Amino acid sequence: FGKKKSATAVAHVKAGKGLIKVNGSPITLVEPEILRFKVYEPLLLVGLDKFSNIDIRVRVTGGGHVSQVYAIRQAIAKGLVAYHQKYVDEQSKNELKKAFTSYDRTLLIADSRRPEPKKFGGKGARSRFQKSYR
Amino acid sequence: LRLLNTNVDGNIKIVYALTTIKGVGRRYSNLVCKKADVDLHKRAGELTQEELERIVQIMQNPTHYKIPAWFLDGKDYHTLANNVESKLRDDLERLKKIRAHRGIRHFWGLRVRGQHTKTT
Amino acid sequence: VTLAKVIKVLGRTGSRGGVTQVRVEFLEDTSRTIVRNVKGPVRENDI
Amino acid sequence: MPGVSVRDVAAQDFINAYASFLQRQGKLEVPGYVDIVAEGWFYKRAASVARHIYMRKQVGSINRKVLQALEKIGIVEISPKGGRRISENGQRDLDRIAAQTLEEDE
Amino acid sequence: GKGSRQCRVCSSHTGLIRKYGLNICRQCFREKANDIGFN
Amino acid sequence: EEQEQQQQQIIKIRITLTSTKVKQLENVSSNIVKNAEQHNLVKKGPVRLPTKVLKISTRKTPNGEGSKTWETYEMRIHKRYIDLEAPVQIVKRITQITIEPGVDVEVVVAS
Amino acid sequence: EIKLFNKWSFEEVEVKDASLVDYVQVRQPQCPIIERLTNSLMMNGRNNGKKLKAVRIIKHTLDIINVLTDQNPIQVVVDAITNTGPREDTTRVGGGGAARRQAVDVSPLRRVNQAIALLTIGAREAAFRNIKTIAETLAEELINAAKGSSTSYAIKKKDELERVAKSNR
Amino acid sequence: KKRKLVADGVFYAELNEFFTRELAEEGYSGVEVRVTPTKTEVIIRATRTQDVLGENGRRINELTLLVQKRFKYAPGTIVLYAERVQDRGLSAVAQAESMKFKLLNGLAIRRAAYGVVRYVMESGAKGCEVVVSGKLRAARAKAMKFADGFLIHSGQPVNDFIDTATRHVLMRQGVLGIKVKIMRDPAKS
Amino acid sequence: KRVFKTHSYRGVDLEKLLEMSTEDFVKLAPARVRRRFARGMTSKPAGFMKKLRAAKLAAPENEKPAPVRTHMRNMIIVPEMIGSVVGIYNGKAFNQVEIRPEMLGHYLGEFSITYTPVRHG
RNA sequence: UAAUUGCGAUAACGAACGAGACCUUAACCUACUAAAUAGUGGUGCUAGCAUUUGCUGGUUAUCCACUUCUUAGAGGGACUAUCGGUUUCAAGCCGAUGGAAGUUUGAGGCAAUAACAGGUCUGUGAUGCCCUUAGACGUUCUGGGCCGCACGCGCGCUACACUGACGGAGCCAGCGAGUCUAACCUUGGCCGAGAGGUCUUGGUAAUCUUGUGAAACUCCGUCGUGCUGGGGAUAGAGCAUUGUAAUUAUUGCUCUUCAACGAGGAAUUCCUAGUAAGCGCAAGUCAUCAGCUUGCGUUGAUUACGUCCCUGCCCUUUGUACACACC
Repeated sequence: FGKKKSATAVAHVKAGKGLIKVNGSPITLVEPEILRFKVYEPLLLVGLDKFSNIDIRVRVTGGGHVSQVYAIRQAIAKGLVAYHQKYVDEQSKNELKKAFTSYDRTLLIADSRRPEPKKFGGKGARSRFQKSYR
Repeated sequence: LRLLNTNVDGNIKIVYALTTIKGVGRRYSNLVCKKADVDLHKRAGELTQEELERIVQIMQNPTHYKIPAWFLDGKDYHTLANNVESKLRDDLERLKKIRAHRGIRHFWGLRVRGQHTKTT
Repeated sequence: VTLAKVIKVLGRTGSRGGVTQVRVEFLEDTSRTIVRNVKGPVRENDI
Repeated sequence: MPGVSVRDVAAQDFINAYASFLQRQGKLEVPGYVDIVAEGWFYKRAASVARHIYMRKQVGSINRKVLQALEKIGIVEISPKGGRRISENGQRDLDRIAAQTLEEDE
Repeated sequence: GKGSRQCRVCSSHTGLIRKYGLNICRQCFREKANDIGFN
Repeated sequence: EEQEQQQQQIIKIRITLTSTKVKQLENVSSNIVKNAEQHNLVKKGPVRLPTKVLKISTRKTPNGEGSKTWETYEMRIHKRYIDLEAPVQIVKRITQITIEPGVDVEVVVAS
Repeated sequence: EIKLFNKWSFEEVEVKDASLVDYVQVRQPQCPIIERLTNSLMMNGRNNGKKLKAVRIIKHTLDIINVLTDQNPIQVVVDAITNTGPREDTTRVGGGGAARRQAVDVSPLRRVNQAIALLTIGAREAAFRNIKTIAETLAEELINAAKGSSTSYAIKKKDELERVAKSNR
Repeated sequence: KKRKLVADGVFYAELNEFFTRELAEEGYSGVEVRVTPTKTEVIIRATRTQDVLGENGRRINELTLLVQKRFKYAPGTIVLYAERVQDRGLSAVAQAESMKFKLLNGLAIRRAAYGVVRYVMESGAKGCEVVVSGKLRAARAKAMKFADGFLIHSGQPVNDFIDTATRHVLMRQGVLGIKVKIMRDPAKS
Repeated sequence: KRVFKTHSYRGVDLEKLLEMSTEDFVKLAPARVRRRFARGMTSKPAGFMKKLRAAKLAAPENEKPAPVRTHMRNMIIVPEMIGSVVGIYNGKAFNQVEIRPEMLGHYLGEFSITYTPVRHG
């Protein structure tokens, strides 16, 4: 349900079991790794109220790599708290939420940044080419 | 540590120092110095004398009179090596004669082709 | 930000006193705090 | 939480080959042979066109029929699509080796 | 069959364009936007 | 189910009105639509195809001085399709109607 | 954006002389808390032009820079940029010609920063040990800035800047 | 995408021309064309669409017919029709075709224009400028204005009133060049 | 395998190539004159050679030679001409040059500079 | 204040252009208008491993309905919004809450009045005047030519390498664009080491080719800081590919040659965040050709109290020969 700086991650919500697959995999993998956490850290991040739950998982895809990674990010907890009451918490879903966003920036809504704009100049944007007429 | 003519190579892995084999290079190294049944892995001063004999076979017998592996109207092709420069002169010579706006240009000293030379 | 006054605290009961600061040949604003030498308004500061 | 099925990432390709041109036989009678690049090598390429089940069956000239070996064994069909479906021995012959790899991590 | 292909408005065989087929920006850069080319 | 759509999936006699303005033309989108919410078939057809934006850039001013400026101007083709009825044992007159000039109309009627 | 954790997670909540701590994990006066420094150590590392691997860099530099005589790693990193900042250098004069340069603070965030991209630099400039461990130079040098927090041994200009802004004062 | 725009950048302006010249003896004012089902329709808005519209008739069928063969198609598709110009004052080409034909005709381009100014403005339209920027009689070069009303070519959308355009002015001494402007809709339709 | 690709040279080429029977075309070999890439020739052929033909020869005149000029820096190294003389222009040139079989190298207007003037060095 | 932007002063008072506003873009939203539906997710048919089913996957069938997702119409949404600080006389400035968004939303387009003899008859079948005519400055056709290389100045491209090069492997972007002929865009099959040849093939909105082979980049392994395996200039040969034509230079590929260059004087360029910086592709160019350019996404910094001085500009005052105005 959440897109990230030219990327976009979709949310799956309806109670089930373990193995929450991202794309069509398993937030065990998610191999653009290094910072492979911050993904498993939404679920881990559940460290504030829940321990893992027993629910669902969906696929992302847009822009490029770390973009996507950051997208699947919100994607998750931006879908634990899912309305609710069949998804979030049948009452006071600020349970997670305010907790899963008292140290967040992914589920903590998205960033007002997004690529565009250049210039009749050099590279463009602001970096206008280097000229030194004599 | 001393193959093909004056070529005196060594110290630097099989099929790698056989580039410093004036004439021999990045694929000759492999293909040649490989079809030798030679463990490309193998290195410098270490190498089967049966190798080198044969590395001078394939990689200097195919990579010489052959490129026909190592055994059996020939034509046919061939490379060079430490007999390179010499032949270079040879052909820049085949040119240095009948005259070529891009040949006599080797003698004169202009770059051979394209070359919008009026700066570098 | 020429360190203002040095109102310490009694005798041997102060890891260090405080000191306001602003600037003369540049800035100018209220302050205090981080530094524990022992200079004076003879000495000065920067902004 | 969790698994892979046909998945399991990379080594799961450093497998199908690790157990192709190892548990050989074969098709890869590839005559392109030595001249072309690299190393060992190149059942890896195949354990590539392999994981190429996830796709084309629903998404150079060594490649140009590096397919021809897969389609002579480990799936890879003429695909009415226009490419290659993971044939009989399906996300199966593969899915298996994938399993083997799975329990093979430990 | 190459570098010679006029440009409707004034044959100025030098500077012609793509989507359209006339040009040059010569006889466009004020004689088109309303002909049209909005913006 | 994986496709920005895939247009199309085109119906119902096809009637795709494809134009270069908006209100002052695609007013005849309401027209043509509601001009059939009376009796006419089920019209699953107010299909917006996305803003097509042809753009011609060309730095400014004949000559040489300046910086060359560079102005890049536009002229946007927008174009949608309505699905009236498929063939329909009821046609004619309901065969090409309205006339907002500068919108380009469409027949077909399949399949 | 966009690092990690664990790997030790030794969070020394003390070690912070002078000011600092009131900005040991900050930026403001101009960020906020750009993750407890180690988000800038890892960042001041992007001197080719792109983070990540930079991210690795940091991490490796860490496990390394703690494995080797552990001081809780993070507290070596704090205690790195800790006893390793400038402290009232000079800055032009204008009062002459032909200036002279007088000195003073050192706006904290400075002291942290001006030593951050600095220790960062000394690292970058391998050439000793011109090994192949970027994170080593990055560490040791940062380690020779923890153990080095015992003179000299990598910073140096650390002093210089200060051990100079005394005379021409 | 084929025609559409291109189709305009085609027959449209491409028309405008013949609809600018070989007709100005009558004073054109624009042109709009659309078609039903192969029913190509020119809508030539004329200032004096009289014989300009059909001296016994020959006007249209004459031109119109040319306009067929020329931009070649029709054979029966293309078809043209003379409309009645707006209240002159505006659409630029109005009093600009005027001055264009005045300084041309003869009048001292001192008050010559002072007219079109005080006449467009006159036909009610919150004033309107119109400089003459040629070789002011025997001499060097320069220009002079003429206005009173409102506007300023700012970002009122496409001006959103300011309906200005320039024309020729091919005198025997050189090329002056006319360019009037109009404050247009003081808010109407 | 086990090579043949490209190894510095060669082929039986330059050496054992067009040279392959320096008395080859001394028999023809016509299209066979083309027995060596990489150029020629989607067409075949010409006509103006009819002068180099029954004219350049045709007497004999045992003092072999002849005029035979024609702007045609297009006409490629014969070598079915084998030997004669042709007007290798440069604009205002039509320079002279024997067509020795020794070199069936480059193009007619090729062995006859149009720079000729590299200037002081 | 970005503003002659406002407040404030006050013999001024009241006001129009310009700035602003509005236009476009980039973002948020509706649970409005349907769309196939990104399928959110299910239904049949079906392939696989696996005691529900996960784990998947295809696939044409009916379903649905609506978020993801999407497309784009019609509206909402921000207004320095609270709150506090503080100039106090307020416009405002600022800090905190906190919104998709924070006082200028990011961006661009428009841009008044005067001025320059600025540059453009080599962009017009715009034109004054002068010049030029069956030995033409007209236009054609053939060939070179603008590419000639002791040397200077400028915009660049890629490199000096261990954050690396090198091979295998992992993934995923946006603007875009394209046919009636016909060498438009090009999928797929085969042949081709490679360039490429190719048999067919979809395709005037997202339909078909592009996101499903972008690259930088992540992992695994090889090299050992040695002008090495960094780098790839220059030349030797060859194979193909645009065109009537590629010698004069031509475009790509295949082997071999392998130089400068060990981080650059004095200067000087540019930029404060979806920036800079790196990496790459689309488009213009076009038969073929991008080291250009307009664009467009991909990773993804360090920096500030800023005004101090050097450069520019401005506003006054102050002096003034003139005023075609310090050419």
